[PDB]
Amino acid sequence: ADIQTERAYQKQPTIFQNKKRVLLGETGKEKLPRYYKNIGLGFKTPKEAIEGTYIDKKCPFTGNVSIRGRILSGVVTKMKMQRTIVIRRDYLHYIRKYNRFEKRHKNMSVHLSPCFRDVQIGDIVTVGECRPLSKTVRFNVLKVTKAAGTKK
Amino acid sequence: GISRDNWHKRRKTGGKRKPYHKKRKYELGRPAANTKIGPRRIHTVRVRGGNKKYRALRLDVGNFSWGSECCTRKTRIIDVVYNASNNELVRTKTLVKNCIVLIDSTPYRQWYESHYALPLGRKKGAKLTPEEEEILNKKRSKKIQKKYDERKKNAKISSLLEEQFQQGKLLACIASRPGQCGRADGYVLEGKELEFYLRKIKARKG
Amino acid sequence: ARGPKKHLKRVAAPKHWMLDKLTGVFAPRPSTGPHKLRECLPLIIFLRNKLKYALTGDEVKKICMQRFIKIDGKVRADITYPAGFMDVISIDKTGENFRLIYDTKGRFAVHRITPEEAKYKLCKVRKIFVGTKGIPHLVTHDARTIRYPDPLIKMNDTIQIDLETGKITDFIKFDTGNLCMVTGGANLGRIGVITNRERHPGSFDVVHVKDANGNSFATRLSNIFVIGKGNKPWISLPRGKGIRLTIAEERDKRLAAKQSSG
RNA sequence: AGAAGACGGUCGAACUUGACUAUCUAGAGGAAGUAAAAGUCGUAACAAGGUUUCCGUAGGUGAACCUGCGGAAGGAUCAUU
RNA sequence: CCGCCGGGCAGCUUCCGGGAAACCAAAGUCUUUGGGUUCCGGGGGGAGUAUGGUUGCAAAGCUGAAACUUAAAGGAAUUGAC
RNA sequence: AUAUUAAAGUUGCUGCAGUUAAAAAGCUCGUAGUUGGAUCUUGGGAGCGGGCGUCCCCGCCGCCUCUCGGCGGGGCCCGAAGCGUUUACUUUGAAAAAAUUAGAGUGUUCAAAGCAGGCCCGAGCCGCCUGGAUACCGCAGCUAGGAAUAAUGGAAUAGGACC
RNA sequence: UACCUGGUUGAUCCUGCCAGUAGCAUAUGCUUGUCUCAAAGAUUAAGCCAUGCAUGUCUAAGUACGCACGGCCGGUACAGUGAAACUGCGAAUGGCUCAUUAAAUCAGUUAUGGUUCCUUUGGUCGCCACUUGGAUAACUGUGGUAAUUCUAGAGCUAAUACAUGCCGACGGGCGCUGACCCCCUUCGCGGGGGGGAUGCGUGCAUUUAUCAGUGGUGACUCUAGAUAACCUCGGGCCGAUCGCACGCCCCCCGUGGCGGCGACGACCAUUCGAACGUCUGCCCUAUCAACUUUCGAUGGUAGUCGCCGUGCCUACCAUGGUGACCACGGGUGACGGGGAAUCAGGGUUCGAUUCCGGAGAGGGAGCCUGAGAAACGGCUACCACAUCCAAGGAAGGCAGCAGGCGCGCA
RNA sequence: CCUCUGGCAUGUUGGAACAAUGUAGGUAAGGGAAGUCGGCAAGCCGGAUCCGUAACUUCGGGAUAAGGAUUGGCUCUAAGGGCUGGGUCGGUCGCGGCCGGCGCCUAGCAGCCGACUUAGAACUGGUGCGGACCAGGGGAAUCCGACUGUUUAAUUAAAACA
Ligand SMILES: [Mg+2]
Ligand SMILES: [Mg+2]
Ligand SMILES: [Mg+2]
Ligand SMILES: [Mg+2]
Ligand SMILES: [Mg+2]
Ligand SMILES: [Mg+2]
Ligand SMILES: [Mg+2]
Ligand SMILES: [Mg+2]
Ligand SMILES: [Mg+2]
Ligand SMILES: [Mg+2]
Ligand SMILES: [Mg+2]
Ligand SMILES: [Mg+2]
Ligand SMILES: [Mg+2]
Ligand SMILES: [Mg+2]
Ligand SMILES: [Mg+2]
Ligand SMILES: [Mg+2]
Ligand SMILES: [Mg+2]
Ligand SMILES: [Mg+2]
Ligand SMILES: [Mg+2]
Ligand SMILES: [Mg+2]
Ligand SMILES: [Mg+2]
Ligand SMILES: [Mg+2]
Ligand SMILES: [Mg+2]
Ligand SMILES: [Mg+2]
Ligand SMILES: [Mg+2]
Ligand SMILES: [Mg+2]
Ligand SMILES: [Mg+2]
Ligand SMILES: [Mg+2]
Ligand SMILES: [Mg+2]
Ligand SMILES: [Mg+2]
Ligand SMILES: [Mg+2]
Ligand SMILES: [Mg+2]
Ligand SMILES: [Mg+2]
Ligand SMILES: [Mg+2]
Repeated sequence: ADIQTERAYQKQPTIFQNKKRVLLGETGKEKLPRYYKNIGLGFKTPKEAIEGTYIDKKCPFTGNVSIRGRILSGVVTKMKMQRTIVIRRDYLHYIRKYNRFEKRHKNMSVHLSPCFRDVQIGDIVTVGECRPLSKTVRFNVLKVTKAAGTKK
Repeated sequence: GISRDNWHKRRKTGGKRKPYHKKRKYELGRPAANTKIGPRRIHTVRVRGGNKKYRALRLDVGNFSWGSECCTRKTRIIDVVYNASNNELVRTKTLVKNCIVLIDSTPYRQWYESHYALPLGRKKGAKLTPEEEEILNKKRSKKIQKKYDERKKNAKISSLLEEQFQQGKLLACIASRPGQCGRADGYVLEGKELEFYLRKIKARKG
Repeated sequence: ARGPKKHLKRVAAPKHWMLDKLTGVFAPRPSTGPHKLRECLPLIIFLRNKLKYALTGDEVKKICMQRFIKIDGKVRADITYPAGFMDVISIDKTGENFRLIYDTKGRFAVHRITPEEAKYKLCKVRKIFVGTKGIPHLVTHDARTIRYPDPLIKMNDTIQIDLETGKITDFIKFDTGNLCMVTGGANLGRIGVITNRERHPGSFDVVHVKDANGNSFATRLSNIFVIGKGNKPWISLPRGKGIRLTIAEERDKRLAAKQSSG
């Protein structure tokens, strides 16, 4: 129930939920000893990663996935894929002949960790490049801001 | 032959890619092992850079660990019981990674009888009278009895496991990838996991 | 490209070999070895192009295979062996001994040295290891897996290898106020003390330099390679002293040398 | 240790058969365009071109064309007490 | 009746300045060339034709070529002739 | 002869037209697109330097931090950090295959080329001296300065710091 | 060098074009004394191919009993040349062409903390061993077939080819086990301290599981360490190996130790790379506006395969993914780039073509060997072309270099 | 098409043969409309599932257009529904009630029942499987009448009437 939704058991690897034979009830207070890491580059591993009970292998905090190479920013426009979003990076491409620019938008598919609750669309998001973890997806969400306009 | 490679399928947008070359011997697959239970039949396979891949086709034993207790005798793979991916694989009896086999409890039982100096798997008086007394019978006293009393409320095994031992098999998960390595090494289900898979199997039976 | 390449066109070859156009279609192409192809001076090019010891390849082949040439005190019979930065090339039957240190242009100077000094060489550490049973290692820039080094020699530091023994014999640590020759890019062969190192995580680390004659520049850590504790280096340097004159200053210096001196 | 061989799988050429698509062409008869020309019929238009021309739209007529309705001034009136 | 102000329809007037000009206070602030932005033309003919697509009960409408042809067609203004 | 570039401000970004020469949708609404009024740190202050005072030039008034590291109590200010609200823009640096190009040097007899050449020297020196430069290398990516212009934020059913 | 002339008119000023003008290729015509450089079957037909050649290879150092030569020496195998043949390596480079291929190739940029890597270079390399087994080639000799760089049967005979497999090594060292034994305290059970025969393990690599956190990094499920086992079993591995040149020394006589190379391996680094990924960039076309999707389209979970990461593929779920910021589709007299030609400042056009990258060897496909190939001067099919046949069968690939045919302006 | 309930004695007769002509059924090598006024007659086609579907069009159709594939037996898998149940702790009154306090599955879980379908997979047979029965031949064109309807009881069903 709750976490174990799929047909297989869904555990974090790299922690052994078993060793126990002492008083004061079955298991501890926190019960499951949650593994997480920090991702570096001065990115704060969030509360809901460390505190939260979910699991996801592709989550950069609580999963096997290393951030490296490029770090880009975009803005979230679709949230209908599960544990993933489409973010629309915009940019001004220069033509030289006409000393002018043209708008151009690449909309990248991007893995969104469930440590991030309360992510709306139109949300300025930062994504780290990672190893390719889907056909299209290479980029994990690292931090979210949302503050451009509508409310805290 | 049987190629893994992105070139042959559509782009994110939906449009068809055009094949800018022919198949290559590295953008490559191979036909699957789908190893069964049975007496040991493994084939070697040369792969990239030379090297070897040891494709199991049949497989009788496996090196399963009791996690908590930390013993890990090598054991007969008695039967495949459940497999999360696909049900036809279970029906076939096909070991893959994360297959939930059963394994012959015997060696773990034997280790537990040696180490913790208690019986496991309840019985009237056939195992208890001749062998267990001989395993005990303390001609030394003092040291060994103090050690096995230090092995205190500590023996206290899980209820699910104990039942499984008294029956005489153990639900166990495969961790190796038979068709690449050749072994069927894994771990014994315990605690929350065990509770989950027993619940899955009961639901399957109806 | 069905497998590996076993050629090198002329013109495709590195600039700093000074390889001319009209001669033939190819350059030698180094052997596989302790230096990167585009960072060598193949033995054949060191001999018949720069010394003028030989005239052809065949003559170089003959010079080599009397076992006359001795690259970091060992004897190499490959004419395309990649001798490169801070090696030796001891020639013995004449007793000259060179080194391969970059000129301020960035071309490997013909830099003859004394037979004492020709013992030792100097080397960057690419990485530190810890192998089996807890035994630590180094790996030099020239691919020497030294084992059991000093617990202090960390990455980018430089060691004085003995040669005949092998093994380390005291070292210089990478910090501000240390002599620094650059082994790559635009500032190749310039030499000057460090001054400042800017750690960037992810992307690689820019290291500033200041030349003796007040001229500043920077580079990225990889190209840099230390050679002593401030002003005084741990080796001889070629004349010019890795200082880098401006084209106008060089022209002036050429003009002064002509007419007056003779 | 092990060859030929056979069941099944897999890739899969090739052929047969449709299916769509592009380019190329033959065709009675039809109906245009342009060009030559020392034909024929008239005179539509430019001068009020001898019924101001012109536009939209219908009908008609050997042919240009004509007529109807509503426009136009690029009119043959910047004006009419 | 006599003024002022805003914003309309126009008028006369001039070496504003434009413009091939007739003309235009806009058709001005343009080789001293850049306030913003839409649509749109690229010798004349073929041709607003053929073809497809679409709309329309139809009549037609929108979109819309080519081969081939041709040295001019065209604008304004002047002198004549009519 | 044909392809093609300039001529061609006859495709026009620089830089053409659209009353009559070809040309402004019959008219209005209208989304994408494109384009968008004004506004917030300034004079001044103090010195080095030039033509008692005036007029031109040059380092200073990146703030805060000390919650962090140190080049039984401390200072001193550097590593870290509230990184420059978040970019564009600009300047610097790093990184950039060579050949071509631009372009140093050099009497290939000249030149197009080429990468060499030149000397001391009676040769007795048993040799020597030097070259084989620099520049450019769109855009995007990376680095640190600048903050006019243009965007873009923050405290409005309230929220900034305070043993 | 930031350039204009002729042509509509009776004449004028314009709009406007046509025509001249100068470059650069491709051809062609006429012509041509000397010399230095120098492109050259790309355009059409990635159309067809006669003949010949274009990839082989040996050191002092892996096998020599051809007897083909010869020694100098016999008889202690061997001495020195040495064809052949086995062995090893190479044949994946180079060369050619540009058919395809339009975010593909390719370029700059970065990742491999998501993998492989012959070789080079440096680290590792504690009772047959006074050295084991049998097999085969060249050589010898019977042949078979019309015919091939066809081969069979019989004799032999080697190895670094192919196999098997030991001494070392310290009843010792450290983990567990522990027959037991000793000392102290206690009314005694007990409590504390020590010692200890006999057993099992007595690890580099492999696979799985657990524990603790030497050296590291913006960045660990890293590296190293400890425990439990497992052997990817002969087809996990090194465990433990063949050759050549000098020629020495033993508190000692017949033994035991010794340096200098070669070659060989498992693992780690290195190099050459390769391979996928990241960001940004491409010509025309709307008479291409919707495309993609249970025959993977976009995600998720568990596998499979693969060298590894990923719908790479399978299962089960979800219903996503791209589009006027031009997707999708069509076209290209399209290989990309470096670059070339014009040029005031802008541009316009070209880039088959000597460097880099790609792709391909008549067309499609499949694969063996191998570090590396989906190879084509490797094989297996089919198709399409074609060649001998004694008609049963057999062989083939010039977009290598010459050359031919054909196509054509070339 | 086969069967039970119920009902019959094969339709105004029997027997023996198995000739020709017939009536009614079948099958045919190779060819495939050469037959004939004329494909008349018969034959092909046929059910379902899954694909796939043109001209033309009154935009409704055309359409089962056309053209393909599959189908048995067996053994499994998955997917679809109902019913009932917790007011547990404490008190008190008669397993049941009443009161008060927690609980409050408010992601529901547990036990008990029951039609029938759909999809997928394994194996299997002398490739046989809508096995009998039932059950469209298609296309391209022209003429006429729009259509459905009606019509000459007993030679004309049409283009005639409507
Ligand atoms: Mg420009
Ligand atoms: Mg006449
Ligand atoms: Mg007109
Ligand atoms: Mg105008
Ligand atoms: Mg203008
Ligand atoms: Mg025109
Ligand atoms: Mg032009
Ligand atoms: Mg111009
Ligand atoms: Mg014009
Ligand atoms: Mg007009
Ligand atoms: Mg108008
Ligand atoms: Mg403004
Ligand atoms: Mg005239
Ligand atoms: Mg012209
Ligand atoms: Mg090649
Ligand atoms: Mg590498
Ligand atoms: Mg084409
Ligand atoms: Mg090439
Ligand atoms: Mg190929
Ligand atoms: Mg050919
Ligand atoms: Mg091939
Ligand atoms: Mg060939
Ligand atoms: Mg009857
Ligand atoms: Mg009867
Ligand atoms: Mg009757
Ligand atoms: Mg018949
Ligand atoms: Mg007949
Ligand atoms: Mg007939
Ligand atoms: Mg019929
Ligand atoms: Mg029909
Ligand atoms: Mg008709
Ligand atoms: Mg009718
Ligand atoms: Mg009748
Ligand atoms: Mg009738």
